[PDB]
Amino acid sequence: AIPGGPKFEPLYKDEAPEMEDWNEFNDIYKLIIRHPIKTEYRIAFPYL
Amino acid sequence: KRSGATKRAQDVPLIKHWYLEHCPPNQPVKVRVSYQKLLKSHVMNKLH
Amino acid sequence: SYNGIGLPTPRGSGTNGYVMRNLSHVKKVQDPSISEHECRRQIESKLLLYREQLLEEVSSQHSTDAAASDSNSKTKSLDEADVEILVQKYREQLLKELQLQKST
RNA sequence: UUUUUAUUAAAAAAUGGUAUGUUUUUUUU
Repeated sequence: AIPGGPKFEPLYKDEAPEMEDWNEFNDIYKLIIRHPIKTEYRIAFPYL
Repeated sequence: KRSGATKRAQDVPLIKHWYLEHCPPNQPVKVRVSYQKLLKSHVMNKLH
Repeated sequence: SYNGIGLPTPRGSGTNGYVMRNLSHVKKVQDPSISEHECRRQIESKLLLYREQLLEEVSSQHSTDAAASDSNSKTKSLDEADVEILVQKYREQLLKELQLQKST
């Protein structure tokens, strides 16, 4: 939700830990932190 | 335009651009929430 | 719902959401000189090839002089005597490197 | 190293609180 815009319901509630695993993919161990990924990026380039 | 089709009297919103744009700054909380809720209704109308 | 902060929807909780900023967050030389010696001997070799080019120019001058004498192709001035003067220059540069080592 | 912004709601009926069931004809010969 962009802080000036509307807020809705999730439309996708399937985020339970059914996999029960972190997949060793998004872990801090192997990621370079330079700048936080704000939601403006996730809305501007949704597929990346 | 200079040419049109004579929409109905209730099909002219006259203030839609007020909340389609951003909210003016330094407004009380209720006015900001009103802007947001009207924008939410418009977005929900446009989505379906 | 924004930068990872907030709950998905205010419905179901006793609150209205409305996250606020913390407002109290604390935002805080070279050891093996043999390389230089090898470079020095290599620049000596470059000077050697430079003087060989000069010798070739002298050979062209000799060819022109011989052609002028004939009037009154390409030839070589010195086939091997240049190697003796080259050995003389070798002696000269060896004396130079000895003097440089003595100076240090 | 300088600044922020984010604001769910909301009232009416029946359950639920003076049950309910009864109750007056014009001819005989």
